[PDB]
Amino acid sequence: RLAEPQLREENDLGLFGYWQTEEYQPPVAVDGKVPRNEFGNVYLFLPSMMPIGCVQ
Repeated sequence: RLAEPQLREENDLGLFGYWQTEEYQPPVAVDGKVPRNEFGNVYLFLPSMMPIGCVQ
């Protein structure tokens, strides 16, 4: 928004309701590789989000 003033008032954040979301499914490591997000990391806000077969 600072770089482009036209986007200052643009609503670029999307909000989803409860009915639009399903239960989270833990990932499973493949070929001994830890699953990664789009940034190449793993989100571990909760222990249930830990990949199956992986230990912290």
